[PDB]
Amino acid sequence: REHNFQPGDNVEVCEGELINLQGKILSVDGNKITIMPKHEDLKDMLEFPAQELRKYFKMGDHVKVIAGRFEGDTGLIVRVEENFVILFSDLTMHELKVLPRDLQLCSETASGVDVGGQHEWGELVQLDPQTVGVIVRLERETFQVLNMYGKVVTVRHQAVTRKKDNRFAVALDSEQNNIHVKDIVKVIDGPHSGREGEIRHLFRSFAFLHCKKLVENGGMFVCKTRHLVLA
Amino acid sequence: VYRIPKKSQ
Amino acid sequence: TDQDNEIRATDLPERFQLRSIPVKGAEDDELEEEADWIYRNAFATPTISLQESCDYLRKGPSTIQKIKEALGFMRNQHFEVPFIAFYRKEYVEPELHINDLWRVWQWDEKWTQLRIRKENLTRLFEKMQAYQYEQISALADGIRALDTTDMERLKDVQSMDELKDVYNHFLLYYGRDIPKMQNAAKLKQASRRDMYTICQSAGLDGLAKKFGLTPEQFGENLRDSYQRHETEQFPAEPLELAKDYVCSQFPTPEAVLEGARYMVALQIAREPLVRQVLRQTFQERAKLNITPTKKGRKDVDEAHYAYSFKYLKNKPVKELRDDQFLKICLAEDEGLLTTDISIDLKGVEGYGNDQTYFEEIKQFYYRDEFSHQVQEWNRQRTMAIERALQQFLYVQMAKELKNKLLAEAKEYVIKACSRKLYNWLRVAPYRPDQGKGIRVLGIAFSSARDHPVFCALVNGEGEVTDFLRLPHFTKRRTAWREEEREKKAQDIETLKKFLLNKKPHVVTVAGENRDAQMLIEDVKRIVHELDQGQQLSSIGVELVDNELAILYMNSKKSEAEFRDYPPVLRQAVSLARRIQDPLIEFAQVCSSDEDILCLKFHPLQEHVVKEELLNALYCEFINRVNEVGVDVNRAIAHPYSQALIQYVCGLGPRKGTHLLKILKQNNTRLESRTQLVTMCHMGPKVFMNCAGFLKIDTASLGDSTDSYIEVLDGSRVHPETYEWARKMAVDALEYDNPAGALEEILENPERLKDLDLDAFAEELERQGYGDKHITLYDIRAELSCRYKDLRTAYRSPNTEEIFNMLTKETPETFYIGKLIICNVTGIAHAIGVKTRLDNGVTGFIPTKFLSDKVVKRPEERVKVGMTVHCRIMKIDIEKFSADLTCRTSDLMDRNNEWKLPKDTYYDFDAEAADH
Amino acid sequence: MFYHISLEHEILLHPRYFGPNLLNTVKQKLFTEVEGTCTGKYGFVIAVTTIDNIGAGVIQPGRGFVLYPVKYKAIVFRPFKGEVVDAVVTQVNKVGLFTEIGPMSCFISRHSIPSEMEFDPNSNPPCYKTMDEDIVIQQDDEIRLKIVGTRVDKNDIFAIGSLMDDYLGLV
Amino acid sequence: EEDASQLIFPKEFETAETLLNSEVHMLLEHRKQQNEQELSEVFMKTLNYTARFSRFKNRETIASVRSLLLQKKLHKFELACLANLCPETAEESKALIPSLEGRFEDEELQQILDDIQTKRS
Repeated sequence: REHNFQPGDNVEVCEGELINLQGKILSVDGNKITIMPKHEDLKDMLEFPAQELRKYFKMGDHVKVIAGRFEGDTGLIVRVEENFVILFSDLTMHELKVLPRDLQLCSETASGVDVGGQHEWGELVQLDPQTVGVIVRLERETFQVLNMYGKVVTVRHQAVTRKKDNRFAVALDSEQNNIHVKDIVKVIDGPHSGREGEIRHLFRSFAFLHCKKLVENGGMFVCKTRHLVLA
Repeated sequence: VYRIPKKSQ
Repeated sequence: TDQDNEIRATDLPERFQLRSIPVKGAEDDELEEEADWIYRNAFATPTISLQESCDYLRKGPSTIQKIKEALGFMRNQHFEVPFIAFYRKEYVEPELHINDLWRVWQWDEKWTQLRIRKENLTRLFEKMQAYQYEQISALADGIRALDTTDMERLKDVQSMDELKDVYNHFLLYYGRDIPKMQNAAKLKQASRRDMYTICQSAGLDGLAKKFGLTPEQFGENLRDSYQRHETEQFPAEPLELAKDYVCSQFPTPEAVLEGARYMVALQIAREPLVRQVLRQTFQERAKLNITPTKKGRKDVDEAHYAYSFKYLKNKPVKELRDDQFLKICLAEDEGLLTTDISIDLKGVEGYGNDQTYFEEIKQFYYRDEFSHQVQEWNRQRTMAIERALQQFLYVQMAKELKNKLLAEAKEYVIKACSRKLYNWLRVAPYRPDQGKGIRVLGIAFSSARDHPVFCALVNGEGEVTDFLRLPHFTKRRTAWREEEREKKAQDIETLKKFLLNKKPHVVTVAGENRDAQMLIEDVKRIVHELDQGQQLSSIGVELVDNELAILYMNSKKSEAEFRDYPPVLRQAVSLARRIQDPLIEFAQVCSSDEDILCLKFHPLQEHVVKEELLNALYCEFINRVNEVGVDVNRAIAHPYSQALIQYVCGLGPRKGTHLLKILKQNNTRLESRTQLVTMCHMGPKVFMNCAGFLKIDTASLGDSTDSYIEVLDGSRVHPETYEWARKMAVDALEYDNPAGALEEILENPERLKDLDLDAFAEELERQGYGDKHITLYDIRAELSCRYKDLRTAYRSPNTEEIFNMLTKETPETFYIGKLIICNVTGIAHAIGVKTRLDNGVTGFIPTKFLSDKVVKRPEERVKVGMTVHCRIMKIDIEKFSADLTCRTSDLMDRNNEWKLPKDTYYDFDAEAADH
Repeated sequence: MFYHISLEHEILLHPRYFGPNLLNTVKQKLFTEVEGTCTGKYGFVIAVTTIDNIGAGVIQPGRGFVLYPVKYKAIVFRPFKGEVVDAVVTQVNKVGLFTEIGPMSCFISRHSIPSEMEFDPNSNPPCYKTMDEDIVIQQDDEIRLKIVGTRVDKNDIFAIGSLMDDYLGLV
Repeated sequence: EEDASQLIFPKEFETAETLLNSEVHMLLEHRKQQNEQELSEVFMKTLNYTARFSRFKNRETIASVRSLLLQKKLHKFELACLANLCPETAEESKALIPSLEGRFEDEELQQILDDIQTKRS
C-alpha cells in the first residue's frame, strides 16, 4: 500500500473520540505517520496514524490534483462529497470532478515553469513551414501555441520546434512608420482594442505582443502590425 | 373490386 | 452514456428526444388555442423593424386550421417536420411549406414554455389567494385582496412580456408576504425592500389612494383615451392633508408627498393594463436617437460600418431595416455610440415640447376644476404620473423594445445565413454535356506562385484513385525567362498524359485567387489539344469555390483520412468531391466540434445566438438531405457518405450511427426497407419518419438477394402506401402478379399519364384514408421517374460569382467610391498608372486623376512598387479592374460625391455642432 | 468590505522633474500608480485622494533616477471569507450563477445554490426559478451572497460565493 | 486563515477603520467631482455598485448611523455590515453576522436595526 500526504496539506480524523478535526500537515512519513496536525487557534499537537486520517479540504480553497483524469490542473473547490470533489479550473469556468485522496493544498498560483530549457515563456516556434507562432502555456502532454493569425491551437510537446528570433526585422503600423521588435507599443485598433504591451516577434503582417498584467492567453496576444501605435 | 378509370387525356 | 442507450431504445425521432422541453400529447382544446396563438405570434404579427420577406421557397386566417393539423401530427403522432412536409402535404399545403413547418415546430416550444410558466405562476396565485383569504377571514387601507380578476389577468396572458408584467405586478402588491405565506404553509425570507415597502411601513396607502383614479381605472382611461372613470376629488389641499402622515421617516408634509407620490408612481408603472397599453403605444410611436461618444467621433470614419448611423435624430423604429439595429448595438458595445429610445420627439422647440406624450396623458388624470383646492392636487397628480413615466416606464419600455428590435435583427442574420446555405446545398451532381458516375480531377494550389499545383482524381463512387504533383504549372507562358517556359512544358505534357491515362469527365480548379484564371485557360487549352486531335472527348473545366475545401483541408478528419497526402493536395480531393455531390461534401465539415460555423455565411454570423444559428443551419441540411434521400448501401460501402445518415428524418446522429453499426455487425447490405424492422428492430414511429427518405438502389443487388426485393424501395414511395402503389400500377395496365405488373410500368412509365388520379382519391377518402390527391400525384410522378433529383442542375459560375469567389469581396465590401491602398505596377502609354490591389484587382489611374494639378509625367509623383492611397471610381467585374483616382480633392471627397449614403434621419446639425 | 487605511509607496523620478518644484511634481505620478491595483494582503485598492508626506530621495548612482517614498490617502476594498455582502447578477449558467461585487467578479456554482432553484436555460432571460415559479433570480438583479474563498490573478481578485445560507436571495 | 466569521484580518489591516456604502459613495463621488488624467473604469465600477447600494445619500445621515451604533458594544465590523445589509429582524442580523449570536438581546438589537431602516432615503 501507498500513502500520499504531502507537506502543507490538510487531514482530518475519521474515527475515535477526537473525530472530525481538520489540521495542517507538519510531519510527513510512510505507514506509521503519527502526524502532528496544526488546528486553528491551538498551539498543541495531537497524534494520529495513517489508518485514522483522511485527506479532507474545507469548502473554498485552492487544490492541486496529482493523479486522475484532469491530473496536473489547479482550481477552487465548491463542493466536497465522499469521493466527487468538484472545482472550478483557473483556466476556464467549467466543471471538474476528481478524487480527494490524490489531491493536495497549495495557496500559490499555477505558474507552469519550463523544464529542461528547450523552450521558455514567450518563445517563437515553427509549426509548419508556412505559419509561425509563440508558446504561451505549458500543459502536461500538450502546449498552447498562439499562431500569427491570433488563435491558440493545442499541439503535443514533440510536435513543435524552437524558431530563432528575427531580431533584425521591421514592419509598418497605424501611422505608416518603420516599427521593429522589442519596443513598447499600444494596441488601440483591432481585436485587442485598448491594450498595452511590448512586441517580441514580427512577421509579414502580424506582431507578437507580451504583457504581465493580462491573464488571458497567458498574458500574450497577437494583432496585425497596422493596428499598432508607438508608446 | 375497384378500378381507376384511364379517362385522363 | 446511459442517455445515448435510452435514445437508441426509445421509438421517437432523436430530435424529439433532444428537444429542451419534452414533446407531450395534446388534447384538441390545447391544440386549437396553440394553433391560434402560434398563428398570431409567428405569422400574423408583423415585425417592428422593416424585415425582408425571407420565404425564399401575409398568410391568411386559413393557416390556423393548417397549423392545428401540423401540431396534431407533431405532438400526437410524433412526426418530424420533413415527414409532414413530404408525406402529409395534402393536410398542410399550400399555407405551410417546410420552412413554415420548422417555424411552427420552434414556436410549439415557446407555447409549451409559456403554458408551463403560466400554470405554475397560476399555482402561486392560488396559494397567495388562499393565504390572504386565511388572514382576512381569521381592515387597514393597505390590504388589497387578490380577487377573480387578478386570476383572469394571468389566464388571458398572450406573451412572455405580458406574463412578466403580471409577475412584476404580483411582486409589487404581494412580494412582501411571499416568505410569510410559505412558512405558514408548512424556508428563510429574501430580505431587501424597495422604497415601496418603506412607504407601506409609513402607511401611505391611505394617501396614495386619495389621488383619485385607482391604478386600474387610470389604465382604462389610458386604453380608451378619455376619462372613462372620473377622478374622485378630495376636498382638502394635498400639502395640508399630508400633515396626517408625518412620522420619523417623513418628518415634513413636503417629504410626505414625495414619498406618497413615489408609491403612486410605482403602482401606475407596474399595473399590467398600464404597461400593456403603454407598450402598444410605445412600439407604434417610439423614436430612436443616436449620438457618438468621444471615442466614436474619432474611430467611426467613412470606412467604419457605423458610418451610416453614427448620428440619428427622431428615427422611427418602424424604419430600421434588416440587420441595421444589430450593427447599432455592436457599435454601442464597442463604446462608439449612445442609443436612446423615446416615445417623444427630441428638440428644444416650444411646440415640440407641447406635443409630447406626457402632455397628452396627464389630461386623463387631471380634474377640470379651477378651484385652488383641485389645482394644487392636479400639480401633485402631474408629478405622480411624470415620475411613473420618466423613472419606471420609459426606461423599461426602451429596454424591452431594444431587445425586440435586436432580436429581429439577430433573427434576420440567422435567416440570411440559412438562405445562403440553402443556395449551396441545392446544387445537384455535375452531369456531363452518367450511370457509373463521373471521374473528376480536382486541382488545388496555394496562393504562393512557387508552390506546386496538385491534382487528385476521384472516381464517381467517391474513392481517391490517384494524385499528381506539378512543380511548374503556376508559371506563365509569356515569362521573360525562357527557363520558366521550358520547365513548365514538362508539367503541361504531364497533365496531358495524366488526362490521357485516366480520362476524367470534368476537371475542377480551386477558386483560390486570380491565377486560377490562368490555370483554367491552360487546362482548357490542354483539353482542347485532346479535342482537336480527337484523342478524347471534350472534358469540362470548372472553377469551383474552395472555401469549403479550405475548411476540409484544415479539419482533423482530412489529415486522419489521408495521413500520407500533403495538406494542399487535400484541398484537391474536396474540390473533386464537391462537384460530384455538394450535399455529401458539405456534410463532411459538420463535425462534433461545430466546424460548420467557420464557413462565412454572413459578416455578422458571430454576433447571433450560437445555438439558434446552429439549429437554423441544420434545418437546411435536414431539408435537403430528406428531399434528396440517403442511400444506406452507399453509406456502408463508402465511409465518405456516412455523414448524411444523421440528417435523415427521424434518425439523427445517435440512431444514425447505430443503424450503420448493426448492418456492420451483420456484415450484410441493406436489401429491403423491411430489414430496418426485422434486422435493426426499428420501431414503427422511427421507421415511419425515415422509411421514405432512405434509398436502396435495387440495381446494385443480385444473386440470392433476388429472393426478396421490393422494387418500390428504389423510389420515394413510402412503405405505408405500397399497397396503393401496386394497385395503381396494376390498373394502368388494366390487368384482370403485382411485381410483374409494376416492372412493366417502371420500364414503360408513359402508361401512367392516362390514369385518372382524381377518381382514385375519392375512393381512398371514401375508405377513410382522407384526402389523398397530393400523395397520389407524388406516387405517380415518382413511378414516372424514380428518385428524380429535385436539386437545381449544376451550372458554371457567372461573372459576378467568379469575381466574388476569386477576390473574396462582396458588393458591400468592394463598392464604387470606397477608399483603398494599392501598389503601382507600371505606367500605360502616358494614359495612366497601372496598380494592383491586395485582393488582386488590377487598378488603373488615368493621368487626369493622378493629382489636383495637371501632371504630364506620372513618374514625378508615383514610382513602380510604391504603395499609394486611392479611391475607386468605377468597377469592371469582367476584367478584374477598377478605375482609381488619387487627387487630394477626391481622396478627401470635399464635395461628398463618393461617401456612402447616410441614413435618412442622420443628424447633420449635431455632426456640424460637435466640431 | 470597504476599509479605511492610509498606505505608503515608493516611486522613481527622472531628472526632467528636478529644480525647485520637485516635491510638488513627485505627488502627480502616484495618482495613476496605486489606483485600481490589487494585492493578496491589502486587497483591491480603489484610489488615492491626497498625499501626506514625501520621504528622503536616494539618487541612483550612475544614472539620473531618484526614488521617493510617499505616504498617501486611499480607500481600499478587501472581501473576506465568511462575509455576507450584496452583488449584481451578470450571468446564469447550468454550472452556476456568476455575479459581481463592485470592482470584482464572482461565481457561485449550482452546488452552492439551494436545491429549490432549478434552471431556465431555455427562456430568453436566463433564470433559476423554483418548483413554484416564485422566486426568480436572473441577470441584472441585486442579489446578496456569502464569500467562501478568494483568489489573486496578476493584480486582480476573483472570489467565490455561496447562497445556501439563510436570508440570502432576491432583492 | 483570514476569516471574517471570527473577525481576523492581517495585522496591518486589523487596525483599519470600516466604511459604509453611502460613506464611500460620498468619498468616491467627491473624488470624481475633483478629478473629472481622468478616472479609470475600475473606479466607475465601484461608483455604480455603491450607488445602487447607497441606502441614504445625505452626509449627516452617514455620520449619524455610525455614531449611534458605536455607542453600543458591537465591533467596527458590524458598524459597516449592519449599515449595508439593513436586515429586518434581529434573527436575520444574527444569521448574517455570526458575531451577534449571544452578544446582545433581540429587542435591543431590533432597536439598532430600526434606527438604521428609518434613515433610508
